[PDB]
Amino acid sequence: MRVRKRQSRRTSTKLKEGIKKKASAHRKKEKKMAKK
Amino acid sequence: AHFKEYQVIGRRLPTESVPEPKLFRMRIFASNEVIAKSRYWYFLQKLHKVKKASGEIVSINQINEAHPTKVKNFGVWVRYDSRSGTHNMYKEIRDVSRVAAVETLYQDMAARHRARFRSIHILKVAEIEKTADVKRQYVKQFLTKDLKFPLPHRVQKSTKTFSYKRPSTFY
Amino acid sequence: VEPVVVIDGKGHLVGRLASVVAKQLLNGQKIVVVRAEELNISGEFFRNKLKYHDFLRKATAFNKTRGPFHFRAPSRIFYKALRGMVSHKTARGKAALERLKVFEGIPPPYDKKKRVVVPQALRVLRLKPGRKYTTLGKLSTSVGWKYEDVVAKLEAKRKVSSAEYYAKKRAFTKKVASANATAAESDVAKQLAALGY
Amino acid sequence: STDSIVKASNWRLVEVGRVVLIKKGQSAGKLAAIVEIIDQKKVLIDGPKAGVPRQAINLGQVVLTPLTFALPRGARTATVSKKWAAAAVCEKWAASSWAKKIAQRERRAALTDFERFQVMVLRKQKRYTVKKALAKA
Amino acid sequence: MKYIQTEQQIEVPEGVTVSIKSRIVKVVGPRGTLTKNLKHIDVTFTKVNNQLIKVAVHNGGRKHVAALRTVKSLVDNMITGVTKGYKYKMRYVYAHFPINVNIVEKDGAKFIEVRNFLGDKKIRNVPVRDGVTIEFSTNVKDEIVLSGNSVEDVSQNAADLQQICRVRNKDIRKFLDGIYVSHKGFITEDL
Amino acid sequence: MPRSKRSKLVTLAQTDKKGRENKERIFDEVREALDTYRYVWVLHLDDVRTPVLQEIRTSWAGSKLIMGKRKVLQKALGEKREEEYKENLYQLSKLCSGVTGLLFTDEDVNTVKEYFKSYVRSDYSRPNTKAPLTFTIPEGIVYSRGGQIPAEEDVPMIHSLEPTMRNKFEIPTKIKAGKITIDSPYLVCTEGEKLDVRQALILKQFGIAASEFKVKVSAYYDNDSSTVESTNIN
RNA sequence: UUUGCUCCACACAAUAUAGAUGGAUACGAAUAAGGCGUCCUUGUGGCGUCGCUGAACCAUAGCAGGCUAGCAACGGUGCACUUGGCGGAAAGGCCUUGGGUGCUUGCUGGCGAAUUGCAAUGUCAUUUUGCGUGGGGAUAAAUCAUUUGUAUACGACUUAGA
RNA sequence: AACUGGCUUGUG
RNA sequence: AGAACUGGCGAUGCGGGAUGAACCGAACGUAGAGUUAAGGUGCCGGAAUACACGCUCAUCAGACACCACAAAAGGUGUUAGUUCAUCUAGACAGCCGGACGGUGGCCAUGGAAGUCGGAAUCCGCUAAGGAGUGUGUAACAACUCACCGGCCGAAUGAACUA
RNA sequence: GGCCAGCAUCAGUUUUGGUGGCAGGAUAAAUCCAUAGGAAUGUAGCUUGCCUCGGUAAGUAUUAUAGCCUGUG
Repeated sequence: MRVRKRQSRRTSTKLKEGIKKKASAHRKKEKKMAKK
Repeated sequence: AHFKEYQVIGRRLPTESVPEPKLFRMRIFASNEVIAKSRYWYFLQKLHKVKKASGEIVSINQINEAHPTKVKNFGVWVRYDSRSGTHNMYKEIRDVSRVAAVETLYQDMAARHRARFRSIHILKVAEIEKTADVKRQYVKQFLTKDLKFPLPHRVQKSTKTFSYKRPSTFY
Repeated sequence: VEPVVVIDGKGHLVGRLASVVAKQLLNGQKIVVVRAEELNISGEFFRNKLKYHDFLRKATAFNKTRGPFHFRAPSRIFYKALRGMVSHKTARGKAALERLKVFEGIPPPYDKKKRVVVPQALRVLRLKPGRKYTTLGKLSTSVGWKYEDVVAKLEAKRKVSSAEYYAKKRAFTKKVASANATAAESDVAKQLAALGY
Repeated sequence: STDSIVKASNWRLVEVGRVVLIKKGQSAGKLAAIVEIIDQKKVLIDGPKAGVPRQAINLGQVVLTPLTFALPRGARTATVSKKWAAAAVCEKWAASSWAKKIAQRERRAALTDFERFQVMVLRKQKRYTVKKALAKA
Repeated sequence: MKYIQTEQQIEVPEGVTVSIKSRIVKVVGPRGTLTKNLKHIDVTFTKVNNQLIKVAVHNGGRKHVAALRTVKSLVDNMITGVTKGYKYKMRYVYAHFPINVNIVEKDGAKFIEVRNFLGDKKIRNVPVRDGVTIEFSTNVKDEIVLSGNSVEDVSQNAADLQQICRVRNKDIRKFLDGIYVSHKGFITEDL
Repeated sequence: MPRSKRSKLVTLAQTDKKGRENKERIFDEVREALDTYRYVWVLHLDDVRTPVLQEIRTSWAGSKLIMGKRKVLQKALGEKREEEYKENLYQLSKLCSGVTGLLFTDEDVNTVKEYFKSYVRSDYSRPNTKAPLTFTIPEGIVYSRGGQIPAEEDVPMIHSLEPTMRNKFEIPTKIKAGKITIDSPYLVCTEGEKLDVRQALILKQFGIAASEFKVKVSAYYDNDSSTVESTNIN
């Protein structure tokens, strides 16, 4: 047909280290909540 | 790795006015000794108030099987803590030995549940003598009279990169 | 082993064939490939066609001429994937690919010569049944290789020619087997069997 | 003539009775027989005569022979040996063309250069005879 | 659950004969013959004797075995289509404009020709497949009958034919006219 | 077959399922009936009407007519000689093959065997049967009776049912204005042929109980004699 | 052609080798199937047999391959001819006729080898070119200048010119 | 002078 | 966001991560040989198209580093489980019969009869049959379940997790 | 008496094969021998049906005209 645009599956490093820093924020928030 | 089954007892240490506590026993599956020991202490700290420092090991014994090459139907009650709360499960095997059955179990749990060795618990093995009280079907169909079946589409694993023959399977 | 190898490409898969080829080229066996209208690729027709239209829409937007050539034809497909498998920019690469010759159908002079296969690339071993495959002749004619009905005609010509040939070879083997088995039960034959021949 | 002429689709079949060759392992060119089936891909065998133990094995490590004899499941090794020698398979196998070929490759690998020159000359002699046998008739 | 062996039975009667090389079938009976390729389906056939044939699969996934039951019913449909033969009956109804319906042959083409549809001038031809015959209904008004051995050919032809008069942009509740199927029977009547 | 199954249709109806409680209940209740009553009759009734059964029950209240599922009736009767409430019951448990159905009386045998020969109703074909009449439907307006009564007083058939006539009943039925018409006459059946299910349905649709109804019996038992009796009367 | 071009012979030279150093040894279709042989009623036929690796089939001794003697056979193989076919997908080869010419390890004899000195790639194949040697063959076009103008930024393009 | 961290999208 | 501790980078190269300030490994003189770490072994690319259990077949899968953001769920794709229910004293599918009387229950209306619609929820025989799911005609009628029962004989089904 | 190499025997380092003798475990467990008991995906044998006249069906039958499981030694 017109075969349309894909998203990649490429790594795109800023999002990797953003994921890691976001992850640590999530786990920090979990520890702040987990006393309750 | 390739597995073994072990017999362990722990004899939690003599304290004064309670010497020789009650020799808590387990049958534990692993490839070697120290892995077996650590799992005994892990289950034991779960099950009652022990620590390794407050406990001590009596003996390790490899449990061989009595009549290995008897084909057996085994049925295993297990638990596992996957990502959710922990939960139970029963599974059924036609196999030769307890140890090989749990080998296949560990891999199948790994497939179907992404289940780790570390987070598996065995409760119990049992062997079923009489047929027709097995609950499952996929073993049950391997119990019928005059059984025959084929190996369709058999393929031969050559070392060479070329063949000059236009191969076939057979049938 | 053979200086010139001649693969038949029927029943085969692209990638697996391509890998074994490329390694055989980089180690030096001059290799030639035929019948590559009748190759196979895994997957269904439509997946493979979606793929290829994606490769087809890739083009250099500032001038469409000079960029990624959407070679339509089957042999050149196979060459494409292989060129991905090789370091085509350098001389080891180029003096590999000058040890490769791809054709469709079978021209001469290889029809009078021996053809082989690969085991470890074939569909019929490697794929589970109940699973689809894609004839590249169908695919490439769907995407603009306008020669498919020709090659089937020529291969049909070849096939009868080879048919008469095999009839001759068969009769010759018939006579020869009768002659040898009749010559057998001689003591020299007994001694050959004693030594394992 | 007015009957249905589908053909039997001859399989080699796994069952209690199938006699089996082994291509890789320790035995690795020896025979045995099934006693028991476990699943699609594992079977429990034993052959005492060639020497092989009883064991479970995976099927892809073995290939089947067309040969079969009757046998009961859950057998013990005395029982299968008795049935085996009653059924006379070793002669049958060794008479089969396959084992001739195995012996041929074995002997050729076991063969001396001196005997290689011998086979060369004897083959030439046979060739002389046969090529006279042809081109005349 | 990876059923190990699945299987079905098909029943050959006395009159009819069947020839099955690899996954090709021919089925021959008194009305005639048919053939069918089934190479895409990956099963096994076996005779036991001459009134019953067994289809089967080993190591079936759900898709594989559902295909097994299907292929049985396909072959049974062929068997019925020889011994009985199949017969599909339609009617061509109008409120204002009578259809002129006809059969023609263009170089041996067996086209089916409709005119005066909804007061049109348009000719519409529909091909006829091999192996199927037409008859306009004698002594029954506004009715046509098809008969054949290939059920698939018959149904495809008639389904095409009612797919031609898919009247468009117009309220179906009003334009009740069209050409449709009365019923799907066999040829025989008696049996 | 974990997914790609059929969805079975769920509703909010009032009636619920019986289960084994009613099964064992009726079992012990007939076993209560056994010693109480004296005369026992096995009743083959294939075509049955709810008002006919209620008519028979309100005819004979001193009798009790019981129907229920077959194999449990065989159970409560006892199928072996070895297991049975009383003796000489297994042999008559053998014969009771059809839709049965049973009676517990203390009255005479003669009155009932002449009763059920006297007792005759009008019912439908109930096919795998004969129907003692043929029906041609004329090539005119079609009516609820189908040519039975005069054409002035019969009412034409409703325009709802006609596609059912085209689909189920295999018949060409063409629709002029609001009544329903046909173009050729249609004979449905003949005498002396086993009626088909579509044939039975068309005479049902006309609403014709042209077939006789009379119950047959095969056998009789008495408790005090403790003996089995075999009687085929229809 | 101070004999220039070309077909073919042998002498030497260079000239290199994406890399010979016994053989690229021919059916097709299918693989939940087939092949080979045989028989018949010739077909989706029957009957037997086979695969389960080419780990094969062919070829294969002689000084890197000699000089010779025979025996058995009229078979095999090489060289150059020559008859007649076949093949167009890039055929550039495959058959086949005839004889001539050798060799024949099918088998038995006789002579020689040495000393390259305990091994040193121990050289033996093919691509390309030139000079020479001696038998043949055949005798051009293009361009620039000029001119045109359907074209023309100058080139180019298209026309004519003994 | 233009995605912190997949930003933004139709539903208080 | 703020503090406190600690470790890395800063002065510092190397292997891998396709490439790289923050990741993983790692004690730098020049050389040889050996063995390995982290990462990997179809080809690029040195290394098993290794062995083996399973699951997956995407009309742009995944090869992710992971809990993490769209996110709680939809889905008649698929495999394995849990808890419940049914049964040769006949499970489920189906085909066949019944599926009633008082009753057309009350207002309500032109018409409302189990189904335009408000509210009631009875007993009778009952194997079973509702003051009555759904098509329905202006009403009525007819048909269907939900419910039983006849033929068949075999295991099946609801919900939930993963 | 310089350059390149080769063979043998030796040493340090190290990789890869063959092969023998020992110890342990439940002094392996198993197989295998005997013995006792048990049961079936019920072997012989018995009963009924078909009959293609021997294969099913359902019963019988605990080794017999196959064998298996368990316990002990």
